[PDB]
Amino acid sequence: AETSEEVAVLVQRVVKDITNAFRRNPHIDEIGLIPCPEARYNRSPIVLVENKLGVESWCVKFLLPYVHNKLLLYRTRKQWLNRDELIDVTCTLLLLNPDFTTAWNVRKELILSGTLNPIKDLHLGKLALTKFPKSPETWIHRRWVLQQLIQPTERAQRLIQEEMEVCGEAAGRYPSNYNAWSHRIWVLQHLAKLDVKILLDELSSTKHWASMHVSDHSGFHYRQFLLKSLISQTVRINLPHLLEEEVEFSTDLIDSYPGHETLWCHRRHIFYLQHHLN
Amino acid sequence: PDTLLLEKHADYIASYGSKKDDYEYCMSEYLRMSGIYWGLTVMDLMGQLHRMNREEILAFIKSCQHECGGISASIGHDPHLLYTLSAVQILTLYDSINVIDVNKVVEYVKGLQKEDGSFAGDIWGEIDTRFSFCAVATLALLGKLDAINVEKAIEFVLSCMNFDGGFGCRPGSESHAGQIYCCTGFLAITSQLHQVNSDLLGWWLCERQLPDVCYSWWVLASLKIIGRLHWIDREKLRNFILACQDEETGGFADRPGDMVDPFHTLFGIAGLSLLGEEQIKPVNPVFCMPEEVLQRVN
Ligand SMILES: [Mg+2]
Repeated sequence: AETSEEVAVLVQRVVKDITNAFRRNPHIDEIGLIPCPEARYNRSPIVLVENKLGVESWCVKFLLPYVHNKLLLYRTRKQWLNRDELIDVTCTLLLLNPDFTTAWNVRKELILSGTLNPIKDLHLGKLALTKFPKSPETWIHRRWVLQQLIQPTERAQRLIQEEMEVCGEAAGRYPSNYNAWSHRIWVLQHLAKLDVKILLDELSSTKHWASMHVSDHSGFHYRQFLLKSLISQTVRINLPHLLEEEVEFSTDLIDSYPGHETLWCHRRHIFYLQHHLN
Repeated sequence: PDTLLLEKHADYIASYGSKKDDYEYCMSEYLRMSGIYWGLTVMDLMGQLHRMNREEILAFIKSCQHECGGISASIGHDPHLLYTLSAVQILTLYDSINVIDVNKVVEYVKGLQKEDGSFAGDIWGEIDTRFSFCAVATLALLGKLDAINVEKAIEFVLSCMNFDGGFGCRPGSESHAGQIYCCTGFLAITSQLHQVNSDLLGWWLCERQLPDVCYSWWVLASLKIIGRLHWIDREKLRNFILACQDEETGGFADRPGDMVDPFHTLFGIAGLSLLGEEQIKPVNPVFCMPEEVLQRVN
């Protein structure tokens, strides 16, 4: 009756509280969820500090299944949604549940229909990684978006650098983030096509990280991948010297931080790369 | 204690769907097809499959198959290869795969293979070896494995074999237990287990340690598929698994003293069945199903 109409107004109201939150502040570092069992009368569940916005826990308990069900009504063709409605419901669903695959697929259909800007999904997905750095679907969707932007140009090289920064942060929020590194590798293979210029800059930029983040077998695999690619791209750069420098860099870390087995196995693989050129 | 009583475990699974958390299972609705298969496969392992509502599940699965043949994780969701596998696995337990359109599922899976032999998750073309396994497993249970180019499929998976002896999602990616479980299972169905170094990979799995029962099951199941399972201590692990139990509610968590879920509860029950448990049905490491189900008459 009226209750089903009241919640329709309430949900429509709170999604604009987030929309106007991004408008008052484009720069939003992260997304959080503040604990609040019951609602306050004259208070909106959307709380915004200088660069972070949070949502009271009561809001998600009541309104999340409403937005969730409304998207399913669109997919079953029982209740159509507008352009702005679709980009609002998916945005809210993925800001709370990034692994909602169907919600991502909706934005895909909008992106290449000229409905949604692909750059927004890069910004949207970037926010989701600040809360869920492991979320597979967020990475999976991002790869799809990146394939739509390129299909190296200046914009292409700018794009890759952006992906490198979000692969560095996602690797910092959790050690050995497989999905965050496997995505970084995917970028080099498809968006860079193993361009030797980028590969060299990646080796130089991951030196400091490798020093700090020992016992990170995922991060060191990226190191091994850079070297293996540079070898494959040459069938200018002193290729044996890179293996000379790597085995020495590995030793200096062992001397400094002994007992780390992943670090030891890394150097063991560099040895294999040296015997391969023989 | 050291008690291996499963009566209170079966009660936990059956009474887990009675808890009024209208919001909680609303966020996990993108997994509920697999989530159902999970809870179902251990009730079958404990001989308590009859405590789960079969009729309401059969209707749910039929309502999840789309016109393209694919199957969603839930009604209204987009069809994916992952939850196409789960649905098929369920229907296999109930001796009723003819509930859904068998041909369209085959057609759907077949049309997800690329020219390099790889498989995509959905029509949006995400490449992973998990989908290679999901494809071959689904077709195996359907008896239509030759409906795809097996040669190129095997070729792509072998190309994901890293120097560690392990496997990754895509060629060049890091070796991971989850990917190994898929690829080993892939080679197991395609009768290409000789292609992998049983000794080298076995040494990798036993050495590697960290949802952690994902990781735990993926190691245990793979070693069983490999044939080099004995390289790990059975008894020491069994008691450790019994510690992950919940004496009050039931089920298994990832670590002793954590929240228990139907998912980790499986490989708690399923893991023990690999270790050599008598009170639990012999579980298959590849399909994660009771071995009894994998044998039909007609
Ligand atoms: Mg049977």
